[PDB]
Amino acid sequence: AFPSGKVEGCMVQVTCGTTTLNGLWLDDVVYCPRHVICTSEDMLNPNYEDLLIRKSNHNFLVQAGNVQLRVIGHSMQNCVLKLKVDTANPKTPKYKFVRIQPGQTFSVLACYNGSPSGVYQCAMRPNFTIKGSFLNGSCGSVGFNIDYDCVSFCYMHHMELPTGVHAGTDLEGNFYGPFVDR
Repeated sequence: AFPSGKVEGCMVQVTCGTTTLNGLWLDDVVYCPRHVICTSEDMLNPNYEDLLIRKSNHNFLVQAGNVQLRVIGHSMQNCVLKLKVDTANPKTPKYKFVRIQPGQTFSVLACYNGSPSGVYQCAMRPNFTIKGSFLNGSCGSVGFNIDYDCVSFCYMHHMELPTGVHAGTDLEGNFYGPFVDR
């Protein structure tokens, strides 16, 4: 329901090896789910600390349309990866990070490979999941609310559960509910 223009100008494509998903570009940092550094066999019992050390900056390919962002640093904050790039996003809006509760509504900008596809109003169920096919294949899409001119990011999609529901974190990397990225 919220207009998505301010958020569209922050969405990017993040690729590591064969994995490609959405990232959020604010200032000179790109936020994305940390399981992007995982391969197929990694996602069963991943050592995220060992994988972080194994990857170099040039293992990360970040694209904002045709502009290519050069990764000059990468750190991990809970379950989100933070990629420092060599350029600040000139379209960075006024923003803050907030943590919400189930039952509260927010708008989700569903993207695929960095391209905005739709915006939808939804809410987490009491078990901290979201039911909706609109998000299938949208790893890294973010949820948000607009407080006048400020964009409050409150959600990042991380994974689809076997039961067709979706799990995610806040922008500090803390999962909503008891879920784990393994």
